[PDB]
Amino acid sequence: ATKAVCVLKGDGPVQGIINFEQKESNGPVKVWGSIKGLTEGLHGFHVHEFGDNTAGCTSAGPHFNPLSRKHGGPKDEERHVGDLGNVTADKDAVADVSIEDSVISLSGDHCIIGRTLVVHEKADDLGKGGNEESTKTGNAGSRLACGVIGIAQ
Amino acid sequence: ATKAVCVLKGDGPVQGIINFEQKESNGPVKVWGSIKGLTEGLHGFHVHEFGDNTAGCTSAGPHFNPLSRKHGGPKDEERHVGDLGNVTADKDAVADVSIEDSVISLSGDHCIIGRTLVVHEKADDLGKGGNEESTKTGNAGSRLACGVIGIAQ
Ligand SMILES: [Zn+2]
Ligand SMILES: [Zn+2]
Ligand SMILES: [Zn+2]
Repeated sequence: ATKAVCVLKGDGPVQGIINFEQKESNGPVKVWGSIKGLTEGLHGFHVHEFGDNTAGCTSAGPHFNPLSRKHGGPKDEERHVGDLGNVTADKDAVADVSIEDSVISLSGDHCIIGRTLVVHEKADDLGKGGNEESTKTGNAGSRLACGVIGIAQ
Repeated sequence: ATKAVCVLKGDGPVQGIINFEQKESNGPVKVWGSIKGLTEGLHGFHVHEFGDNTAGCTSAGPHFNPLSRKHGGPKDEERHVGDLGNVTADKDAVADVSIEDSVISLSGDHCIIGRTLVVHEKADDLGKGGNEESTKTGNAGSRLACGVIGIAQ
């Protein structure tokens, strides 16, 4: 089994730890952990292309999209590899993250190791929004916290 | 070419940006950038195995050592893949980093993407120090700053 880990940090109150586990090379990736300091509601949750934090989360670039697809939700065929949908925060400002995804990987051309995980200001509309930006970013707003996805023990 | 980047952060502030560039997978990696907030003298400079900064630089584990070798300097045949020797800080507290290395890579089994770059408290004795610790850590002492090595544009 392969494992990875990401420490989310930013300029404000948002911080988290996210774990990745892939039992088999061809298999789904379990994503789990916790994020604190979030407003109640949905927050866009994406793997962005670059593991570049030189200028904070802006340097991470666009959604990781090795197959040149449009933006969607994790359960859509038409999605970026990086499209992990939304995490949900309650009034406690905590999002408990528990995802299984078949499109990201910890090896090969879908590999997310060395790329950046970002949690966003607003909801990702999963490409179903009423504008052009829906099909590109999902209108999830600014980047609250991010980290480079690293190889774990 | 393949490129990677690492933001070093630690108490001080010890703060640096280190760039990696590899023209070809069978070629050397150029490593360059700047680190500020260091004491004058040599500081051990290593790639550690895990890109895990969960509990700070300690979570990164030992020197990256995929070939099960002993610790050495970058010029030694007998070294860990992660053994990049020392960076030198002047009285200005700045280390200007300019390294070329044939053993690290940005792809394959010696790939350092998703691992942690660490700058150390003391000099790495390059395995010539003559105690047991020399052949394992190089006696470079505590971890001042670290970051996960990410894929760059
Ligand atoms: Zn995003
Ligand atoms: Zn997307
Ligand atoms: Zn070593």
